[PDB]
Amino acid sequence: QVGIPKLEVDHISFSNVVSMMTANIRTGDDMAVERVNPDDVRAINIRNA
Amino acid sequence: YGAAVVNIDLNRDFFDTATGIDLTKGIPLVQDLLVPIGVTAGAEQSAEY
Repeated sequence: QVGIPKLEVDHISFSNVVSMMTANIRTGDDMAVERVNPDDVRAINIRNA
Repeated sequence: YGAAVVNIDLNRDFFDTATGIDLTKGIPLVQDLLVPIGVTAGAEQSAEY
């Protein structure tokens, strides 16, 4: 037979497998971007969606 | 003798600074006449021609 899901029944199980990251996900290498503005405001194409 | 190159320029003596023209670059150039709006500083320069 297959193993019954723990949540499926009313017993309490005090040992469980818990998935976890090996080390902190916040490595401090936050994403940064080169925004580069339009050269001329009048030239901008608002049109077409 | 030894004249390396001979060009035909617009005459500075006629198109004086009193005309607003500056011919040192080989083209007439007048500051603050026609001039684009909505552009970064120094984008005005070509319009001087």
